[PDB]
Amino acid sequence: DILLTQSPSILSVSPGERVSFSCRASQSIGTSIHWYQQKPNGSPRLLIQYASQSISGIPSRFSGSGSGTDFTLTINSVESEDIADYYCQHTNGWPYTFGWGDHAGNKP
Amino acid sequence: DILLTQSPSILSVSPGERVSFSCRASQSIGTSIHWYQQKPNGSPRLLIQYASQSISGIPSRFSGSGSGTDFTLTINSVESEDIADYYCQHTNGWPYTFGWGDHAGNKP
Amino acid sequence: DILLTQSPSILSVSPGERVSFSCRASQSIGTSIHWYQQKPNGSPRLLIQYASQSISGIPSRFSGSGSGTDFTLTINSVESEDIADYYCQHTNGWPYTFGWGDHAGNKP
Amino acid sequence: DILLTQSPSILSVSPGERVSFSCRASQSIGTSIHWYQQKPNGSPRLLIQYASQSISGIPSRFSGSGSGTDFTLTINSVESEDIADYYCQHTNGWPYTFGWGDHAGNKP
Amino acid sequence: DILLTQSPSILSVSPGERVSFSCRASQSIGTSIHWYQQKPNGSPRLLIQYASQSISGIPSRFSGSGSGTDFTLTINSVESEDIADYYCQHTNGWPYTFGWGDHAGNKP
Amino acid sequence: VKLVESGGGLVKPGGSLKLSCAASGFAFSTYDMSWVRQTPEKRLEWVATISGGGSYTYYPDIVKGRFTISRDNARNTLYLQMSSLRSEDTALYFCVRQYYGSSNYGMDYWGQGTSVTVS
Amino acid sequence: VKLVESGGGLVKPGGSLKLSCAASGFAFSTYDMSWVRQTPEKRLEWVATISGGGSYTYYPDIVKGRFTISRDNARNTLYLQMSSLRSEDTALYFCVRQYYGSSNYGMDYWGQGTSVTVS
Amino acid sequence: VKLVESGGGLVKPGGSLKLSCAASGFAFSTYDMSWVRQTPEKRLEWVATISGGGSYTYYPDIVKGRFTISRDNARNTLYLQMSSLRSEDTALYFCVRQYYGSSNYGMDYWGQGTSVTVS
Amino acid sequence: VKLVESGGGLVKPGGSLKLSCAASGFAFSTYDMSWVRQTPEKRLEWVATISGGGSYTYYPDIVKGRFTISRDNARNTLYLQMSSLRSEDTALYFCVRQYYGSSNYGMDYWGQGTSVTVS
Amino acid sequence: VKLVESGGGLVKPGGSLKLSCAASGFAFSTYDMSWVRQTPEKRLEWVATISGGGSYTYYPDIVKGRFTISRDNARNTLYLQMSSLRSEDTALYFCVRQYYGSSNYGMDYWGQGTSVTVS
Amino acid sequence: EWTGDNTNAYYSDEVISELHVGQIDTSPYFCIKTVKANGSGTPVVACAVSKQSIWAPSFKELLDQARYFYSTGQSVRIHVQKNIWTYPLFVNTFSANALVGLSSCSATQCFGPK
Amino acid sequence: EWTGDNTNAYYSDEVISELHVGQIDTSPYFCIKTVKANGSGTPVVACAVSKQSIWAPSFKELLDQARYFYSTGQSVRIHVQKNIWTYPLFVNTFSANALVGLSSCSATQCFGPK
Amino acid sequence: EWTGDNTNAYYSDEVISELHVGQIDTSPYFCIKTVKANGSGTPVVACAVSKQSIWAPSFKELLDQARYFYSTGQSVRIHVQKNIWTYPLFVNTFSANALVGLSSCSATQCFGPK
Amino acid sequence: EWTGDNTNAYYSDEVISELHVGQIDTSPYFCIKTVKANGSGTPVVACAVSKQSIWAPSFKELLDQARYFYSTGQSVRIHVQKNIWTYPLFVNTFSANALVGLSSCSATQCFGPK
Amino acid sequence: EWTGDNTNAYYSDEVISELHVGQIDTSPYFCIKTVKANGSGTPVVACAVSKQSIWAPSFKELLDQARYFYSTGQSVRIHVQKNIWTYPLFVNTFSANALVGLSSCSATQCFGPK
Repeated sequence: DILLTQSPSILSVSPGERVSFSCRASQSIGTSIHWYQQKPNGSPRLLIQYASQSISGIPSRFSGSGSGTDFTLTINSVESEDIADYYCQHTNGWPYTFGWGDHAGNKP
Repeated sequence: DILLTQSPSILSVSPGERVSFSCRASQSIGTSIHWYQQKPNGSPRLLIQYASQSISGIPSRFSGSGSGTDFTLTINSVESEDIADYYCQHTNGWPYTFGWGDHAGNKP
Repeated sequence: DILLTQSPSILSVSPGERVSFSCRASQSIGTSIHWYQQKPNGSPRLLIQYASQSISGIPSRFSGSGSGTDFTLTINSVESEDIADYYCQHTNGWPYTFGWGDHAGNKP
Repeated sequence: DILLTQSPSILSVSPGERVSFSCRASQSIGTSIHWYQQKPNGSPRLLIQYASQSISGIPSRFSGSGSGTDFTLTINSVESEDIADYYCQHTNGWPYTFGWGDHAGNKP
Repeated sequence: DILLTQSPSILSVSPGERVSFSCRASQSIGTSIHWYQQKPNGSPRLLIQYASQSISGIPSRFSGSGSGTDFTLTINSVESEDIADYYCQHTNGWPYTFGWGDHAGNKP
Repeated sequence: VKLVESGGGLVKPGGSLKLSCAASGFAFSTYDMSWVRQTPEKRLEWVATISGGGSYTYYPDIVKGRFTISRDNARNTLYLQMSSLRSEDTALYFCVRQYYGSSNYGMDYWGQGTSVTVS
Repeated sequence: VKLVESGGGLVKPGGSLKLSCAASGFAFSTYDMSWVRQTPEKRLEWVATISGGGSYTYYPDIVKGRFTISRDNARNTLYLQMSSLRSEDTALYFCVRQYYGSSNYGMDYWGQGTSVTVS
Repeated sequence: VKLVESGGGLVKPGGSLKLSCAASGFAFSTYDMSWVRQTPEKRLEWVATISGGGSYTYYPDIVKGRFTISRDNARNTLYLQMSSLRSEDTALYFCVRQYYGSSNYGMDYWGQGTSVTVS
Repeated sequence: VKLVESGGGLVKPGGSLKLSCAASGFAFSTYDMSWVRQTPEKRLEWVATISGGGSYTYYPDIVKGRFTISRDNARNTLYLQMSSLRSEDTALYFCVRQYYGSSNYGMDYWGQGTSVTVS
Repeated sequence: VKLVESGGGLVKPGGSLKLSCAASGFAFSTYDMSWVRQTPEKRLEWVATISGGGSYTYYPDIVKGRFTISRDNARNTLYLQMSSLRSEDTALYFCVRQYYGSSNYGMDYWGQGTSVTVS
Repeated sequence: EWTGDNTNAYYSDEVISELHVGQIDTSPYFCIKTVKANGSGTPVVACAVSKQSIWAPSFKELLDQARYFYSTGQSVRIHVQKNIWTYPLFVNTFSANALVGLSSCSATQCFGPK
Repeated sequence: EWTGDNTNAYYSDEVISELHVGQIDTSPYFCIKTVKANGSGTPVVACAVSKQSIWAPSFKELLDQARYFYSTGQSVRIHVQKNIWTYPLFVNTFSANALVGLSSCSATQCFGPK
Repeated sequence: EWTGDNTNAYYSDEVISELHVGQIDTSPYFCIKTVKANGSGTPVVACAVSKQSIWAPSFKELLDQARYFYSTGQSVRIHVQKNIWTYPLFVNTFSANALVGLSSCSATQCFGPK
Repeated sequence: EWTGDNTNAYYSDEVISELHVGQIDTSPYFCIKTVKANGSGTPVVACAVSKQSIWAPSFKELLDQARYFYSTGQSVRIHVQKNIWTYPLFVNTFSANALVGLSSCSATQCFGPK
Repeated sequence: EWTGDNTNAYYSDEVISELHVGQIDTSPYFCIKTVKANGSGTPVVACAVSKQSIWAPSFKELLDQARYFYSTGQSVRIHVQKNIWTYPLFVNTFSANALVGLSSCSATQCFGPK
């Protein structure tokens, strides 16, 4: 199957600055990678589909990208309400291997 | 509007004889005048529509007629069960002015 | 209307022998006569349609016949469970005059 | 957005005389301005659509008009039952800005 | 009708070895024979249709065969959970005569 | 059962009745029903045929205008409103379907039948 | 019964009421229905009329704005809402069926008649 | 469970019963069902079957007249009505569906098994 | 009534609510509804227009992302779920179906109006 | 809520459970659903993708043969049936729809998640 | 009620010439207009509303047939029931009749009631 | 219950010649009339009323087919079940039969039961 | 609401030239585009959504008619109710009108309201 | 189940030659019969019942297509599932197969599963 | 969701060349295959399955339109949404797209979104 390398595992970033995760895949997928967001003690929520297509009802701050074996989510301007776990999925084929999950730490 | 004159107001007739009401309209109606039968302490029921066409389920003794400004109902053979009020309908236009209503009195 | 004469009114027959009723009509019926079977203290059931067409689901011993003004039912092999009343019906015109009804008696 | 100036804010008019409000727009709206009527302690009711088209079920004395940046509702003959607030509305763009709302004061 | 001879009646086989039953029919059946599996104190379950077509949802170990008047089921590698009765069935014509049923015995 | 009747145990000579005769599990919109009465002499008589929708009703010569049936499809009911009951008319009053749903054919299967009596 | 006409027994001169006239066994979406009043002098008068869905409504000259006839399909009601009841308008208030649905033919079977009174 | 097979117990040699076999989770209008008997010697037999609608019905040679299978769609039942039960016929009496809904294929999703006894 | 508004009492400055507009007598699948906000100064404000199915929503500049709307067809509700409320937003909060189910025409039927308060 | 999952407490290492995941917000005939597990180390795994009607089903190589999943479009459930629970498999077990009825795409709103434990 | 009763007038040798489709009172409708084959005679307009009267269930079975005879151009017999529609302006524009059947016509005789 | 039973008579090598659509007893119906291809033989009429008989479910699947064979003009086989309809005047005008199938035909043999 | 009221505009002698079928807001729709017969005049685009407005029940009865006038090529009169659709990009692409009628047209006069 | 599996046999380059419509077991049905384009090969018959088997929901979507290929006369590929119908004398006249698809065919290749 | 969004790819000036009808997962489906008008370009297969996706309600309104453009032979624009069907061996035969529109157009820009 395909494995997920969500490096790094923590992003301590001051509020009001761009962040960039990295779900570096193992096998060349193409562009079939999604991104979720699970706040502590809650159910996750889809953010970006196919690593480029966003979803309505979501603030346009989340702007994904990536193609091939290097994919990343780019929150242009972070806020104190974005402290949550950011996973990633591989819907290329069975099985659907999720990602590790990173934190968006904001320290005053 | 259009007024309907149902003259006379009483018909004292021995049972077993043809009766004939009279419903002379003011304006020419053509053939859109209907008849009902409301027994004392009851709800009326259609007898003849368009002054010529009867209704199924009705005993064939009722036979309406008339055209222009002179319309009549001709019960060919009365019985002791036909003691009821006979009204006039009018449907040439709004409003639908009813008639006066006559009685079929049977005296022995 | 049409009158149906079901003669005779009793058939004392030993078990294991062919019986033959006779629903002799008055007016020419053609082939529109049915047959029923009402056991004592029970509701009847259709046996033969149009005096020739049997019905699926019944024991195939009941074999009707007849055409014109002479119709008959022919149970080829009777049993002790055939003690019931056998009626005939009409469907030409109104009303649907039934038949008299015969009894198949089996005496040991 | 587009602001709607409903000048004046009070119309003291004796019963039996024509009144005229003024929902003078800011930007050229064209003809997409409507009118309502909210009696004190109640829910409003649509009166005129597109400043020209009335609505069935309403007395035809309410005769709206206006085009461009000057619109006016014209009650030709007022009554003692028309003491209510008359708002105006927008439907050309987002959001739908309402109006001030005037009173029809009748003083004996 | 058609009779099914499921010979033998018991198969004492050590786990991890191929087994083979036999539905040696009397009449030529072609390939219209199925196979079932009823564990003790339970309802059976269809395994192989038409003696060749397997069914999704079952493990791929069961591999039937046979054509003409000699049909057999070939479990490639038995297990300790396959101790059940393996029946047989016909679908040529009514009645659908079943089979005898064999037992797969595993003795340590 | 598919055919259950209800109504009528005793009625003075001139009263009225109402029989329900509700069906259970067939296309009651089709299958024009009818009514068939017995007689204490074990003779059957025809009463008050009906059509599919209900706009066509037929009655025998003996009972014309005195009885009036009414079908209540979408509720599976075959109301029969009796009126002006004479000393006669004390019978079983079964219910019948029609084979393939046609009055020109035989009767499919009959109900249980109530018991009407005139004191 | 197919017609109930429930509601309205007594109202002071100026109140309001709502008369139901619920239907049972016909296509209520079709069959333009209406209301017809009696009088204490036993002279029938027309009251209102509603079309199939309700987009078309007619009233006589005596009544304009006081009465408002509605129609609630999927429940088979009429709901005549009165207003500004004068000293008159004490009647039976039947509701009709307008045989064949059309309003140009007549009245099919009427209701039982409520009893409105103003005093 | 999709199959309940409710009904059936101990009966004298000659009584009668009815076995429901109510279905839950498939298109019962299609999927012609059947009945299967498992004698106490653990040898399955065959009993009546029913077609799609119910117009067609087949029985084995041993059973002709004793048993009769029905079908009541819109309620998803089978109602095998037994009659004239001999000393035999004391078994499990599963009710079973069909593969793709055809009697020509194997049997799919057997029931749970009732218990009829004649003594 | 066609419009029953339920929900909304007193809420601390930051709480939440969930309104309702259970409708009765029109095609709720069509007729994209909306919400209208009152003000203690008697001025109307627009909030949270819905579309036909619910795939399209529109909000004013004052309230964007702070409110949310939904539709449950076959249940006929609107369910305005309000997030953290500021010192403002104390009004009647009617909900109205548009004319002909469009949105460029106007507002036909206004509800009764709840009462939301923040203190 | 549109997604509520009932069932799943503590089960000995070898027992069985049956989660529900009743959904009442969207069209359930479409929208092939699935199951996704949590893990005490806050990792997610996919176990139970379903197809549209239920003829097609997929599992991961880690959990295959033990888990079987169903679909009752008439009741809008999923009914994942666990079996042979090892010492692992203590998670939240959400259930999701694939945002179009297409497993090749992402996932719409997730459930609340039960709590399965084996000890 | 049956189509060819004694209360429903008919017109023979009619040729459908126009067809209008629309909606009135939250229910679709359609109206035809037939001029005689030999050019003589006055046109006969007859509408049909989806769900308004006792002639509702015969809507789709007629719309597909009234549209067939339009495409070909063959003589047809048409049955109507006078004075059904009571709409304010709908009666004045097309007609107040009601289409209740389209019997096909041969050279001499027409297949249908009369 | 089947089209080609032993109680349903059939007619071979018939060309549909007319078609009438209408309504009776609050249910749409349609009747055809087929004269033999070679001109000989007597025409046979066969109606089909929806939601009336046991042949109701096969109404729409037949009307679309009885109308296809009309437009083309090819020989067809027709199966009927005699003496179904019991309506007073409807039987006397068209017929009392019941359409239960339209088997297509070829030069020598026809595809269908017999 | 009737089709040919005073608030619904109509265009005469139109010839349907295009047709687009799709789906928006979980409901199928279709849009047409009619250029005048004599080549002059601007096109008139008018869509129709399955279940969005008060013109829902007349969807299928119209789509089958808009396809007829498309296949033949005859002059038709078209009725529209302006400014119905409120979708963001759907209004800018086709139009904001709403198809409410497809009246056939003869040489001089057209059969339908006006 | 899918149409073009390994258990459903198919026949390529076949021309639909007949079509029968009727009713069996309170459910409409239809049976076709296709002879190969080049005249060779035995005919293949395949019915389809509306409310009997697991192939019920694909009835109307196929009847409209099996009737299309009939009117034109073009080569088609036909997929069938053998031994489905268990009716006593129905499987002896037409066949015991089950129509599960009508893939169109080009000159060399046919668009569809295999 | 609208047909011509920014996420649904389209193909202009395409002639429908094949059509397959069948059933999968207890739901009828249909797949087309369009080669460009001028012979160049690669075919674009695009299926449509009923009661499967959000594009289910637009099934019947499209199947009747895919047959029209097939019978005539006119160039059309086709809108698709890539990577919908997740069936194991179904996406390998036809395609993994999903038909969401069929815009007609002769010479100029096609009547529809882009």
